[PDB]
Amino acid sequence: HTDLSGKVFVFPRESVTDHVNLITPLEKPLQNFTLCFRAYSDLSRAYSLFSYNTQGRDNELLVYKERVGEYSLYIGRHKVTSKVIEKFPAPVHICVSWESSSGIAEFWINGTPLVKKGLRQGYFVEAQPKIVLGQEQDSYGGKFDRSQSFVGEIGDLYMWDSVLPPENILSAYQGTPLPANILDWQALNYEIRGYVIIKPLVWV
Amino acid sequence: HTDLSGKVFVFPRESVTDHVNLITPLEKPLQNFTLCFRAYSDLSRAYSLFSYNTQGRDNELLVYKERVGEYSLYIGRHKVTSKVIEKFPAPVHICVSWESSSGIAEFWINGTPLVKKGLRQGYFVEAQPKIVLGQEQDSYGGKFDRSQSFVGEIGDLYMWDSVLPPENILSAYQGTPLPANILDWQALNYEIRGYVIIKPLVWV
Amino acid sequence: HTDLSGKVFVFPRESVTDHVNLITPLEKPLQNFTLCFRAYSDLSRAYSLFSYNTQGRDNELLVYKERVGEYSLYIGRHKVTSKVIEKFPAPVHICVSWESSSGIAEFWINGTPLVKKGLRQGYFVEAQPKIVLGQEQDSYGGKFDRSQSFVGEIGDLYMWDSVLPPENILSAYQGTPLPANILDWQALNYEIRGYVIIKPLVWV
Amino acid sequence: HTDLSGKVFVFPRESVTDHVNLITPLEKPLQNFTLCFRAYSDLSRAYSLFSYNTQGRDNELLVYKERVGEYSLYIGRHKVTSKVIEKFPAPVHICVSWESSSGIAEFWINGTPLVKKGLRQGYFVEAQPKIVLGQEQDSYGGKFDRSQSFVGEIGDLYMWDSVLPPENILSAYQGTPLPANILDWQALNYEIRGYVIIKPLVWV
Amino acid sequence: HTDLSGKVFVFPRESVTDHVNLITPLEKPLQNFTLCFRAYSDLSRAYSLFSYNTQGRDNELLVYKERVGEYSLYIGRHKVTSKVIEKFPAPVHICVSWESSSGIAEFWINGTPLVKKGLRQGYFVEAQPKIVLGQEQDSYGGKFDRSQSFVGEIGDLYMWDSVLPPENILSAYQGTPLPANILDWQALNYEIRGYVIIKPLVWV
Ligand SMILES: [Ca+2]
Ligand SMILES: [Ca+2]
Ligand SMILES: [Ca+2]
Ligand SMILES: [Ca+2]
Ligand SMILES: [Ca+2]
Ligand SMILES: [Ca+2]
Ligand SMILES: [Ca+2]
Ligand SMILES: [Ca+2]
Ligand SMILES: [Ca+2]
Ligand SMILES: [Ca+2]
Repeated sequence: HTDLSGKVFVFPRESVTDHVNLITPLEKPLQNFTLCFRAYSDLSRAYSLFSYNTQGRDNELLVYKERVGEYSLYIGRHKVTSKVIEKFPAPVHICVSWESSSGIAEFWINGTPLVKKGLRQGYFVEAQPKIVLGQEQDSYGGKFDRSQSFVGEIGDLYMWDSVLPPENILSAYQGTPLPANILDWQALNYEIRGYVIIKPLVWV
Repeated sequence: HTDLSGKVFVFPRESVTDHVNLITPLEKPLQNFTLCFRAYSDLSRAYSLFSYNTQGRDNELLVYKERVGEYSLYIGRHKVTSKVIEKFPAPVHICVSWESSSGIAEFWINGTPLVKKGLRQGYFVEAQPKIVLGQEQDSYGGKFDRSQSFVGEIGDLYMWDSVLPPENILSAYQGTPLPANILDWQALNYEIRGYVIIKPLVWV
Repeated sequence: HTDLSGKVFVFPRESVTDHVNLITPLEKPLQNFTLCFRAYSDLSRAYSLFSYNTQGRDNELLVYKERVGEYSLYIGRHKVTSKVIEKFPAPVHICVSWESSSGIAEFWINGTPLVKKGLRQGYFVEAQPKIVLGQEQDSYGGKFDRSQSFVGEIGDLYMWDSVLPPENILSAYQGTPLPANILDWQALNYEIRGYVIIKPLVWV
Repeated sequence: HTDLSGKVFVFPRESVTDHVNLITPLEKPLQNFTLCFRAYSDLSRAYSLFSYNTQGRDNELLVYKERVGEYSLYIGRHKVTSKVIEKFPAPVHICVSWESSSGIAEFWINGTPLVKKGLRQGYFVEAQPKIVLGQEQDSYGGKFDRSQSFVGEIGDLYMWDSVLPPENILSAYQGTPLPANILDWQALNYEIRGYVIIKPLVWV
Repeated sequence: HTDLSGKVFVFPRESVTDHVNLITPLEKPLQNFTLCFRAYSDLSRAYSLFSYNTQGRDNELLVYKERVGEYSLYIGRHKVTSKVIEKFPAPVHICVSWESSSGIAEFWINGTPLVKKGLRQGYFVEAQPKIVLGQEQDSYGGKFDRSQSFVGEIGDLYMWDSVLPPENILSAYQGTPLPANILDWQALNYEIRGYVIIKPLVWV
């Protein structure tokens, strides 16, 4: 695993091939989680930010930007969306969390909580996933779609198997996240497939 | 007598079912009142904020958001509307007061007074009401309407039987409201029906 | 007379009836005046702010709002209009002076001078007026029109029989005006007709 | 030879008659010049700011406002235009210099240089002009067009027979211009024709 | 061999004729480079900023403005585009760098990094070029197109054969660039063709 501190992955072009696989030893179904990352894209169409599919299950966990000012979260093929005021183009810091017990999804955009939404109360996002950055999956590992691909830069990705309270979200936003135990930018196991480059993070 | 301070009700989805009943043994008609609460919603359509119906009387006392920037208050099926410059989406603090002798209705949005309007001078809003949050009543406890439903977060809801002066409006807005006698967020009696969750107030 | 310091007239609804008659023993024709007052309305339509008619003369002195950012002044049925940048809805402090010898009308809106316009050079606005607030006269004391009626709040109304220099405009603006001889909010003689209420001025 | 220090001219209404003739014993052709003045108008339509015609030559030197954010300069009937961000309505300080040898025209708006443009390299602006304020000339001293009329206030008009450095533009803008030798607000020879008043300058 | 510190090239008119040839004795092909300059123009149409052509190859290296907020880079006839929030009209400081090994193109507008794009990885941009300012070349030295001409001012043009780190971009934006070895505004070799004047830089 690699230390990607002060670095980002830049997907420099639109394609249906370019993507990087994120590898975690996830054995037990997710009950809770929080996923934070930074992104910088000047795409005005919709795209996938983070895809997570399991054997025979599409959009098990998907974080999707519909358009400017609105973000969607998919849990077990059901989705929820929340709006926010934001500049275009501009770098963005995103956290989203979800708990199975209340069904509540929480988005934070640049430190700022959006309205809470709920979906899939009492569900478990299954284990042994295929997580990819740069493309939206429609099979376990594949069936990409050029019109949902992400082109730009992603950095500082962390994923925890708990719902973080606001002070921890805020730490991540401001550059000091707690060590994450599902995905950690500072000890990341990834595969680059296609044309993606690691360049220093110069937009924060 | 449940102390909900630091907490909100979240209506996580749209429906004609989810709602909470606020219970108060109000037996004597209202001549004067002030009602304050916070809300957080990214609905663009019209929605009911606070629905107070009595036996055989619709919209006995209703706070309604028409659209961004525009609030309505119904007293005894009569309605007055006032505008304010507003950001969307954004959390809001709302007080409204009414007094029978003058008929004057006073809106205070995030500490700013809207233009006074007047209605129902000399009228007394009936007692023994059925107060619902999340849905808009068209009967005495029911006849809900999906497109007037409220999905978002409501907290810090206080109802007094007098018209509060500006400094007490400001105190409520600031987070130190005077104890209330009709409805008090710190000693509230309610019933949750459907899918509504109590979460901490993270957006203030 | 009555001291209205710290109070405002609330015209709480649209009507063809509610209005207030300002009384001044004005016996000499006016060659110079300035008129200052504060107003708070969320009306989008055109409205009359201050209507001054004499025997056989309509619109002898009319201060009229065409639309947001557009104020008009009528002198002996003649009219000029001047534009300002302004927010809607917002409280506004207005002064306007008019000089017979030059014909020049000055508007000051929240302390800012508008572009000077000119009308009726050498005219004298006739005495013994009927002055009304809340409605636009078409006769000597009446002939109101619902669609030019004022809904909202007026206060801190003063009228001088001279043209005030800028510094006396700013004083009025910041809350310490020169005692007026034609109309003074702190020594006012008025009749309320219809639904109009007096309330503390909570928005300045 | 009137000191108009602290005064402006105010064209209080739209007409085809009102104007001021500016008088100068300009008996040799211009190779370079700088023209500065302040203006306050709420006209949305196009309008002449400064009209300089010679015998048999229309639009010899004309400073024309096309619309908000767009100023034009005519030199010997050739036109050039530069844009700027500006508020409306609002007072503006304007300065335009032209240089025969290069053809370079520079606009400064409220101290801000616009993009330089070029016209009529090698040309000399003919002497013995008629210069009018308030109308646009199509003939030597006349043929005005009401839809090009200036309604508003002008003052602090100075004209030099050299191109001023930015230092001296900044100084003019700040209220201390260099003594001018074609046209000088503090030693101005003019004829008022029609309805134009002189009033103190209250908006800078 | 001229030192243009505090000076600028102004293209005052639209045409298909006026341009400046920059001469650089570039013998090797380029793998890395950085090109910075300031430009001030109020064209709303597309225009070429910097045109670099070689024997038989169109758009070997072209910086092109598509419309307000949109900048294009051509390397060997492939093209990438990146967007920024931008005021119009207003001066701008542009840097762009490109790296063969990764294909990564970096735009920096007013010291702010745009989203990275990638093109032509493994490619070497050809030497012995013909570089022109004001026009967009379509042959080696010529075939100019009036609707891509640049009319405005360009100054402080530096070209390095390395990829500058953000520190050196900023110091170049802030008025103290590193000495440049492919093009250097302080030791520039150029030819003027047509109407293009040299004047002091006043908009910085
Ligand atoms: Ca999918
Ligand atoms: Ca798909
Ligand atoms: Ca109802
Ligand atoms: Ca209903
Ligand atoms: Ca009338
Ligand atoms: Ca009328
Ligand atoms: Ca003409
Ligand atoms: Ca004309
Ligand atoms: Ca080309
Ligand atoms: Ca071309």
